[PDB]
Amino acid sequence: KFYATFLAAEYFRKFKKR
Amino acid sequence: QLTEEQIAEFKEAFSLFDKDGDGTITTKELGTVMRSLGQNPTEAELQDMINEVDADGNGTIDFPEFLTMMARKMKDTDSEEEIREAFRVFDKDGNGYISAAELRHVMTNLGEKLTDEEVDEMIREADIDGDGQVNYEEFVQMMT
Ligand SMILES: [Ca+2]
Ligand SMILES: [Ca+2]
Ligand SMILES: [Ca+2]
Ligand SMILES: [Ca+2]
Repeated sequence: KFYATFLAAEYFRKFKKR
Repeated sequence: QLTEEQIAEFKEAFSLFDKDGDGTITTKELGTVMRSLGQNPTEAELQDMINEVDADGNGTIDFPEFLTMMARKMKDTDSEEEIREAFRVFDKDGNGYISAAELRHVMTNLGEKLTDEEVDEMIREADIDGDGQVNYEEFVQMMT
């Protein structure tokens, strides 16, 4: 689940964006 | 190819598992994070997960090994298995819908404390049909 955890953080970053 | 920033994000991820910052992820540390993600892997399961990444077979994952694996999966933009895995991490009760509480739980684990409004906004951002939850179809679009 290493990459899945990275993706979860990706969901967040994109959110913090625009 | 990997950029300076990409490696930064991957180091963030690596640190989430390498709690003691000794440069290696052990099955013990992986178990701690997996249990924080709603899983309950057996030691055999954890060993298999470490093995897939532990290229030199010394029983643990170092940063170079972690980076190699993360860079490879990122290059497979055509793969959906990683997205399916992420969805399952969020969807703890397995009902096919990510609820506000389920999303908050994962974010809290990542060290991101969100207010109820921020959580609802995160849901809303992916919640195309507006039912208050994120299904798989909605999750994919959000991720892709
Ligand atoms: Ca460690
Ligand atoms: Ca190793
Ligand atoms: Ca659910
Ligand atoms: Ca929905």
